[PDB]
Formats: sequence, structure tokens, C-alpha cells
Amino acid sequence: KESIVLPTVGFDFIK
Amino acid sequence: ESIVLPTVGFDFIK
Amino acid sequence: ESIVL
Amino acid sequence: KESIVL
Amino acid sequence: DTAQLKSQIQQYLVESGNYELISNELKARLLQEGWVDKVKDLTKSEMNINESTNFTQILSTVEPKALEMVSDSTRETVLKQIREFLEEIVDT
Amino acid sequence: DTAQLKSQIQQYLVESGNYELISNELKARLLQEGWVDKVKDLTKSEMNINESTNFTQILSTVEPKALEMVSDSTRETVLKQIREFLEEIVDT
Amino acid sequence: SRKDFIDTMTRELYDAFLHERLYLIYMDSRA
Amino acid sequence: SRKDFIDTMTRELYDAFLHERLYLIYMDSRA
Repeated sequence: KESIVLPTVGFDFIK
Repeated sequence: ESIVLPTVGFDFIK
Repeated sequence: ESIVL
Repeated sequence: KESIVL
Repeated sequence: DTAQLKSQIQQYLVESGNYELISNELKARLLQEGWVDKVKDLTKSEMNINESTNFTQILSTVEPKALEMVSDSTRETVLKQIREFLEEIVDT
Repeated sequence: DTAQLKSQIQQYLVESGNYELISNELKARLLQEGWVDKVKDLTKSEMNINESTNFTQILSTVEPKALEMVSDSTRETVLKQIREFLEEIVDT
Repeated sequence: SRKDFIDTMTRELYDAFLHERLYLIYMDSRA
Repeated sequence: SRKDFIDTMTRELYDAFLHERLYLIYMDSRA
């Protein structure tokens, strides 16, 4: 709720 | 309580 | 082609 | 051949 | 730079907050269709028949069947929102 | 199976809790060495030279320098812990 | 040209989103 | 050998850990 939400390793947009 | 998943930055595969 | 925010 | 044991 | 452009997209996608919103919406929607429970029960049952259950392995048997089960409403709404974001970010 | 074995490693790496433990340790250590702040200030100035600030772009200029700044203590401790885990998982 | 670019970029991002969604179900399922 | 296998797997995992750590500094830095 204070920091930015990063995608998990499962989010394979690149490679 | 739940398991810690790595972020998109953890590029073990490729 | 290009990415400008 | 390489195996993965839990 | 083709692979470097994808970094800029992903970069701005996350920083602008659009990644959070879309991943959240897509969860909520897929959850209401019962698409989650349908895909969940398939993975669980796929895990019990085969002793060694690797993700990349079951991905090949579950993924294709799961994409089509996505309600057309949901699929089109998300695709639209993604494109709208891309349309603003990509240059002329 | 080479790319499929890396899937099994990462699977068990995360499920066993070793991913959590090692990343936390690695954070705490690098944070106390001031390796974070050094890499922090380094990326910032690396972003200032180039108008377009992409992670993959600066990665080629920052990554190699950051590895070496890792204290010999930390690098060996983590490498050891990683290998110890691998040694148990991989079969003979 | 640019139209064809966004078309693929859209699908690839859409797939990433769903691919990740599967992964979270896989991992959460093994619990 | 099996010795050489784990040797590479070790380095790749160590790199992944540090690669991720960098990314988090990058993303946190833009804040």
C-alpha cells in the first residue's frame, strides 16, 4: 500500500 | 503464512 | 518504433 | 542424465 | 533493440500502476466467472495422477484449455485496456 | 530437459523456503555493507547521463561493477549456501 | 506497421498476465 | 561432470538473486 507492486517471476513478458 | 514468490527480476530461466 | 512516456 | 530429488 | 523496447513497455507498465490494476481486475473477473476454480481443480487433479509434477510440464496441458475458457467479456475488456495503454505510450 | 530441470530447481527452491531465506540474508548483508547505497547512487548517475533510462540499458554498465563490490564474505557465503542446497537436490 | 506492433505487444502482455495467473494457481495449489 | 553441472547452476542462481536485487534498486530508485 506504500511501495510499488512488482510482477512475480511468473510474468514472462520478456523472454 | 503464504509462500514467498520471486519477482520478475529473478531471471533464473532465460 | 519509439517509446516516449 | 541428471535427476531432481525432493 | 526489439527486446529493449519490451523493457521500456514493462518499465512504464509497472511504474504507472497499470500492471497492478490489470492483474487485480483480471483476478477479480476470472474469479467471478469461476474460471479460477475451474483451472484450479484441473491443476490439482493433474498433480495427483502424475507423481513428478513440473510446472512447465502441466503448463502445456492446462494453458491452452484455460485461455479459451476465459469469458469473451473479460478477454476483450483486458485486451482493450492493454491496447489503450500501449496506444498512448508508443510514439508516432 | 535442461530448461525443464531449472524449472524443478526453482520450484523446490521457492517451495522449500530457500528462496525467501537467501534473498533476505542477501538483502540484509548487502544493506549493511552499504553495497545498496553504492549501487543506488550508481544507477542514479547512470540514469542521468542518458535521457532514456531503461533497466536493461544500464544493466550492461552497472551489473559487472556491482558484482565485484559484493564483499568477499557475502559472495562466498551465499555461493556456499546455494551449492549446499543444489548438492542435496541433484541426484547422484 | 505501428498498428501491427501494438497488436503483438498487446497479445504478448495479455499472455504474460495470464501466464503469471496460472503460475500463482500452480504454486498456491501445491500448498 | 555432475560437479560441472552444479557449478553452473550455482552461478546462474547467484546471478538471478543479484539480478533481482539490482532490479529492485532500479525500480525503487525511480521513486
